[PDB]
Amino acid sequence: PKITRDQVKVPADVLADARETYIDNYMKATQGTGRLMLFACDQKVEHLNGDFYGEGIDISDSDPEHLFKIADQGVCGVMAGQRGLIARYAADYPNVNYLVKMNSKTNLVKTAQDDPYSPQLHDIEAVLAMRDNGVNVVGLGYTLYLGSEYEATMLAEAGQLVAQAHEEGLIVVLWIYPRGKAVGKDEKAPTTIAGAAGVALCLGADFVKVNPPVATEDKTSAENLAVASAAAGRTGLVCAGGSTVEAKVFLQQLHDQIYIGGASGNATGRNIHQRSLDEAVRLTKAISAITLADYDVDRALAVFNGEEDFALHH
Amino acid sequence: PKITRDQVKVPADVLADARETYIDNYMKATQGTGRLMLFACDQKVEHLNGDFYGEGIDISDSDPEHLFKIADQGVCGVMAGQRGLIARYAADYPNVNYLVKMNSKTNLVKTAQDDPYSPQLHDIEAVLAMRDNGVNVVGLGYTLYLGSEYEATMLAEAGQLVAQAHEEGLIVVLWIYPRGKAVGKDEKAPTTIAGAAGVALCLGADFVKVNPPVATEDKTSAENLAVASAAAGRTGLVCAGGSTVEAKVFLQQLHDQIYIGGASGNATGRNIHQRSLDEAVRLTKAISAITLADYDVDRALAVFNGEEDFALHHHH
Amino acid sequence: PKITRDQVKVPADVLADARETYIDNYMKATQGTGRLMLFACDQKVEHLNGDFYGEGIDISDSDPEHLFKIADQGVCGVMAGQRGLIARYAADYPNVNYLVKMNSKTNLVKTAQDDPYSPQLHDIEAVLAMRDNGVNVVGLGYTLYLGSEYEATMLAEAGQLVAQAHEEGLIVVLWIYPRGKAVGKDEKAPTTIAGAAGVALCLGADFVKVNPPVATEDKTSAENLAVASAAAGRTGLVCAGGSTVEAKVFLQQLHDQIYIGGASGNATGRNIHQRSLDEAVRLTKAISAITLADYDVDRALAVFNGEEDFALHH
Amino acid sequence: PKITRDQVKVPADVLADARETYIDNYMKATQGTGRLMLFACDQKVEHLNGDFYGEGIDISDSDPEHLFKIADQGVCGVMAGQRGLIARYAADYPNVNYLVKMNSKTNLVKTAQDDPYSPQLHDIEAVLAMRDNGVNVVGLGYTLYLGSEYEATMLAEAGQLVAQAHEEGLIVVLWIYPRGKAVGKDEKAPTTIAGAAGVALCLGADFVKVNPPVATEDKTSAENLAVASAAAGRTGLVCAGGSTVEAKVFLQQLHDQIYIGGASGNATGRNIHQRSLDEAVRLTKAISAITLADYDVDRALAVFNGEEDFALH
Amino acid sequence: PKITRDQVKVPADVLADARETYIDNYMKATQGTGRLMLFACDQKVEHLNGDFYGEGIDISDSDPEHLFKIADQGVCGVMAGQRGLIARYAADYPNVNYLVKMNSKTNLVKTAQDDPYSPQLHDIEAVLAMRDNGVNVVGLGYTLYLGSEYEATMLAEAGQLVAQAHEEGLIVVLWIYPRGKAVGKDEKAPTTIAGAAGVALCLGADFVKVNPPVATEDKTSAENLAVASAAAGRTGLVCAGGSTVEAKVFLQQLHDQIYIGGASGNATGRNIHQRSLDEAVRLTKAISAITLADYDVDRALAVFNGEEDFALHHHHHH
Repeated sequence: PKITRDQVKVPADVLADARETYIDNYMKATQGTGRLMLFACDQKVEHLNGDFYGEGIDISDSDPEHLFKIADQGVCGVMAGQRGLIARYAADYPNVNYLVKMNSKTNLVKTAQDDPYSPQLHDIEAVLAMRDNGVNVVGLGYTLYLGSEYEATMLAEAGQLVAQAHEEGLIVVLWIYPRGKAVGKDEKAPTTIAGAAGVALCLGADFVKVNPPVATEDKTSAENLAVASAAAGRTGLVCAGGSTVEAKVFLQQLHDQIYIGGASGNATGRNIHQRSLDEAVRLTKAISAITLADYDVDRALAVFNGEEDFALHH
Repeated sequence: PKITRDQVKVPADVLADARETYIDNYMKATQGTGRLMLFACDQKVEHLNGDFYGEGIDISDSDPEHLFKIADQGVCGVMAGQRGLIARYAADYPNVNYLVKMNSKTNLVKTAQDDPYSPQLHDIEAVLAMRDNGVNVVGLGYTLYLGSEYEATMLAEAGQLVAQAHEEGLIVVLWIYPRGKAVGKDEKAPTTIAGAAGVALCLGADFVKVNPPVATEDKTSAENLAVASAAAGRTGLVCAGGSTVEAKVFLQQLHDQIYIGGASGNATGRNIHQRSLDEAVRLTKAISAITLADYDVDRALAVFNGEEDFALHHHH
Repeated sequence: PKITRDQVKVPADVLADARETYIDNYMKATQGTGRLMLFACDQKVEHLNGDFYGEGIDISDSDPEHLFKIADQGVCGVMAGQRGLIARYAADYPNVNYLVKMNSKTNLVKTAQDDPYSPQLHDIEAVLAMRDNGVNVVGLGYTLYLGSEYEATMLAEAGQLVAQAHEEGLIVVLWIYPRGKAVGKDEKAPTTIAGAAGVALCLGADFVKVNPPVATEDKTSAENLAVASAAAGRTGLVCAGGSTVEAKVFLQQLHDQIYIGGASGNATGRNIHQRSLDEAVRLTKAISAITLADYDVDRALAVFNGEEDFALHH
Repeated sequence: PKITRDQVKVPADVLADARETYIDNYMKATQGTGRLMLFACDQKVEHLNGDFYGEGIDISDSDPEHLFKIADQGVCGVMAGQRGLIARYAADYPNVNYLVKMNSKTNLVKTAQDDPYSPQLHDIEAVLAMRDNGVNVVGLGYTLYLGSEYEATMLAEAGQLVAQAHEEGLIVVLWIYPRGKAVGKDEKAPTTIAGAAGVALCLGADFVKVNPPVATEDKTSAENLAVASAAAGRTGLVCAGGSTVEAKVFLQQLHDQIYIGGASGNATGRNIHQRSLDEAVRLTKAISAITLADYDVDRALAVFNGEEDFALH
Repeated sequence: PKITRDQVKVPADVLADARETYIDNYMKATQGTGRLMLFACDQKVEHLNGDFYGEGIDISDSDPEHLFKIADQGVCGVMAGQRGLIARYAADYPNVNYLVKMNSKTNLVKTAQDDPYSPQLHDIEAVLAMRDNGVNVVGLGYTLYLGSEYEATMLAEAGQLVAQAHEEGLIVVLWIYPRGKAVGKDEKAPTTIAGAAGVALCLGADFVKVNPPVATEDKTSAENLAVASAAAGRTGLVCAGGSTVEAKVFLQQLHDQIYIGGASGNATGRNIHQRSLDEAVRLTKAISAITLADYDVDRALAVFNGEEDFALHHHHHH
């Protein structure tokens, strides 16, 4: 798609003096399309070194600079990573739209031992200082585990964060993953994903990242996602394709999520960075072709296979 | 009914420089009647998507803009919702009296697993900033689960919030639902509802939203509510009708709660928004007809059934 | 008794520019006698509606304004109530000495389920703003459950509160009720009450409200209380008479607590407010007669029965 | 012993503008000797009324004013008490060096029920305001229960407290009593006491109060204490003689703690205050004679019996 | 090795007006080499008096001034210790690069009883005040136990600390020891060590201190460490040699860790301070010779044995 500055709907918690900044950031993050292509680079904490070294993982992924190379050479809307990770590389990679992921936890403590809690790692002022030091921070990210016994803590953190972010004209993406004792088998039930989507709207987020819901007898995964996209209202819903599948199967999933599921984009992590730099760059281009330029699966697969190139300036 | 500005009892925690604002907000919230018709739109967190999509729920309710269309085209005192929900739509719906619901939780953790706790989602300054950016925020809302093992945290948050709200001349509605291990079967006992109403006054609330108490051998639900309205003193008690009954039964409950139970208004949520826009608008008009304009049940039912229209009698 | 401004002992934590305000408030609270007659109106939270409606309770008590009428038309030293309760009526009842009860809890969670904790409901600044809006706030109240597993939270709240109160020249009354798993059986042992009294001094309170200790083989309740009054040193101890006894027994209990037990006054709640307005007013006059003006039990009983009037000026 | 202002080692967290104040306070607290005689008056919270009324306790101890009379009439380095207790009496007892005990707990919850936690009762600003109102506050006290499940909370409180106190040129004494599930039988083991003393230094304390360690087969209590005094480095270690025992045995214990155990003084509570005023005052004089003036046990006992007097001049 | 000021990569969270200070501190800490020789003196809290008195520990280690004498007479990059410890001695030992260890806990509560938590002991402002009072504070240290049930608290303290330190131009060393019920036997698995190293980067640390990983069928300890050094990216990884091996084996471990494992330095505590002053000083010199001056194991061992002296080659960092 394509949008103008005037088409950006500025929420009422973005103050008058931050209005233009917010529009700048929304236009950057969505690359002037209204759609969010998110490259997720926050998994060094979440899964430790699991997604970065081992069987089936390209050796270049063992070096963190790999992520910044992909973001710089590939086509993405935003690169989402922890403040410190961005801090150590952004000087050499200034032409990326950075989304600072505000909280993180490891996966060492499993749900069965204790419900998940992912704490805000630092205040917003630390991000603002970095922005004021030349870093192109366009927004913030935060994860909520609804149904966790620690839900309250994350709700309180997330709610305050969205307010402060919009005060500064930063966009906000919430990862909402209902997880815990209470949730169990219902983790990817259609109602759970839809619930998650509605909560992000109520908190004031610009975008919400959810798991794709399971297919039911009644509906496909994408068809169930439509309910969640509706529930999120003026908050854009972004989803994920399976990390395990073929490149064409993956691109088909993303296409369905947008055109049948009503998603406003996607969030892709290990599926990109576990590949060699060349193949990873080609994948981001194929993903962005669907997400930002309305390419059908066939033409996107051509981009991935290197038969065609893709650039935003056309 | 009708009240004038001079009939508004300004409590002593509304400071001199916030007095006129408080009166403005009290008049707006009650539509110049002293009665509170509250349209509850906070349940997207509370019950996730359960109240907004599924069997018996109109397809229009799956879009959250439905709620703002109802508040704007219907007749309500206030629309109560989370800060973020209001933020995303308020610019396109400016002519609504907003009550910002300060806390929320999901219903995923049941009481049997752990006692309930609903945390304040952000500071009051976030709401004030939104107000100063042109949003018609008239007051704040907050839920307390008395008898929860987490009661103390909610008492501390609510107490401070009432003081800060009145400092700014905003009205405060407290939802008080005693819930927990300790409460159980006594959730809707007359003594419990009365206890809840009394606590809200001590915290300094302008209004308290409680469950209707169960009927006993000696007294009806509405008759038992009278004890709670009394306990609340100068804090107005608002109640709710059954979400499950027929429209006439619902409107009778509301009438009885006011005229027998001594309620100063009502809070209605899913009973409104689960209906199509037209029928939802008609229901807000029927409710407001009773609450704001003293309509008989019969005449209110005619508004619900579309036989008569309803608009506000006086504007201030 | 009778005291002058010069006889008021100003503690060292009352700052220089707050000295006169502290003296004003001490003279008001003690009605120029040094003795504290406290009318407790904080039980709408503590016991919910149990103390205000039901059998043996006058129908007028179901309306909260009843409490303010009693305080206005009766004779009291201070009326103790929550900030919010006071806020709703004080404009219509300005000529009362208000003591703002800073913390409260309900009685729904029993000790056997979990140890008690009563949280500070707001900051002191909220009380100060109400004072500066013309409410005659002479002091603050706070409850500590010593021996509770939540003891530490209340000790930290109380200690800070006393310091800030005296900084502003407000008086402080601490309710100290040892309660919890650890206490149980010993709630009203002489040593428990004496311990409670001593702690209030160490926190720096002007007055401490305790339960009366049980009688022992060796000593009467009042005799056991003498040990607690001694332990409290320059902090005045106040106590309560039995809730369910005859008015003459009750007044004899208060007299004993003062003259045998060394109490500096009393705190009475439901015994007063559960009565009809006229009888409630007479009881406050009878209590104040003993506490403030040194009446014997007979003459005070005569005041209760309406054979004699009582007022402070004369 | 005797020290001059120049001999006071000012730690580097005492800021330039607080330097002279710190020296003033160190000289006051140690009475110009470098040794700390601490009179402990904080037990009204710690053990409720148990140390102040009952069998074997003099009747005068039931009135809290007893504590201040002793502090003023006897000879002490500092009087350690809660802020509130000091607030109610200090106006009538201005010539005492006050140490404000910043945290307290009661003894109602035993270790077996739950591990101990003693919370900071108020901010430091509260003490500073009292100081600026003319109260002679020379420093602060704080208790840590290492090995408690609540250890972390007390470490965070104590660490910040030391920094702020030195910023204001106040001295800091830390009570360190390892206590909890994890400690149990090891409460007064030589390694435990030495561990405690080392932690105080790491937090930046000027002095540390510990229990004396038990005797072992190889070493006496006092001999075991030397290890702790060494571990404490430039933090002075103060100890305690056996609670309300014989005056001679008590003074002999304190003497051994200093000259064999390497202690920099003592912290005494109920052994002093549970006595009648006169005898309490004489005991403070006897304790001070050993701690401040290097008296042997025999001459300190003479002071206790009133056969000799003892003063700072 | 040797680096110049221009070769120091200044992260983007070090603000414009803190940049020169940050470089000053990075140059001081690494002695102008880019390598970190860290002398750890924080174990008086961590292990109580266990590392400082007892069998096989020199009697001089029972006096804490021992640590400052070693730091002053030996050759070290930074001396890491608690704020209080540093405060009591720093005036008499001004010519040391101090790293203030921000958190500490005792070892009294074992994992089996409760997962570990080491709390921040005071605010950063306390350290800043000391720096402005003349103490040569070059950086801060903090320990995180990943996989502990208290992981969240430490993540939050550490993240905020890194941001604040860099705002002030201070370097940051994170000790990251995954520890807890959830970790157990996996404490020193190669993947665990690599995970820990990667987290330190994400928080924004300048250096990360980890345990050496165990050897596996496939790889030696040092070969396994290479994966962790890679995961840490632009955060320098520092490791440790065994405390109970012979001096030669110890110095060989450190050498392997650098040249095979990709370490940017080392952290050594009790192996130094449990020795007599003279021997301790000689060991720091041996370690620093490998770490800062690229010595072979054999020539470093000669320094340890007192056959040769060792001093720094370059002092362009004043």
